[PDB]
Amino acid sequence: TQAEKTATDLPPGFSGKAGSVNATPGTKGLDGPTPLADGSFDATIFGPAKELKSADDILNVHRRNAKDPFAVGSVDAPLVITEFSDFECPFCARWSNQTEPMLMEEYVSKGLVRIEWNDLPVNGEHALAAAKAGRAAAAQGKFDEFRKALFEASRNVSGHPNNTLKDFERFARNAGVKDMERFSREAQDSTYDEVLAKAADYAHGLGVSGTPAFVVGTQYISGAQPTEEFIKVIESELKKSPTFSTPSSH
Repeated sequence: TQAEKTATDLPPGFSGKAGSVNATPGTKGLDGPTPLADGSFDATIFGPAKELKSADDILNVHRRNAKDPFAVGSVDAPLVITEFSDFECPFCARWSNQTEPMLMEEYVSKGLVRIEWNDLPVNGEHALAAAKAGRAAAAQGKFDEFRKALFEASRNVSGHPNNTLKDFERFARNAGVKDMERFSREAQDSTYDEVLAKAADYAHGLGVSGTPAFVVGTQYISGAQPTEEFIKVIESELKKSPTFSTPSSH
């Protein structure tokens, strides 16, 4: 027949990008995290939106907190990816270097997906120090840039980079962190000790057993799986839940 047909539903295995093409992008929180009173950002943010008591509560892991400097993408994006990660972990590096850029260009920059970082140090003293440096960067609104710079420096490393203070200071400089006195102080002192302990306890309480780990909407993914697998799950979740509406009672 001499017509172009409107797309109709297909089995999910062959649905391609039907999910994202029919989803409604978020329009709020496009200018990054909301600042604190003094202009800096709340780098003590961690944890879920609300306690999880059963599998029914899986969406509670997604904060959708507009003040969150550990998040990228619209606060009302129809899909959130919650990530648990370690800055010394080569699988975390691989996901950051090889999967996340595609997700950023295809989904996050289009308002469809929000990605929220959660600390889960599994690799000991260098991982803890890196997480502290990450929070120091987030306090100055440069977490994503710090994350990207650190992991790019690990793009050819199959083991742990064993980054130390001068490495973190370099990543911070490259990320455009403006107050290096504050960064170097907070990256080393007790400022974030408590929140990092609590963040680890939270992740362990979920039973997250290794890094990276993801909650993609309602779906759990363990490890740096192929990029194509992340895309399939993203599309499936967007097909299922194309829109998000912030509750009026919040």
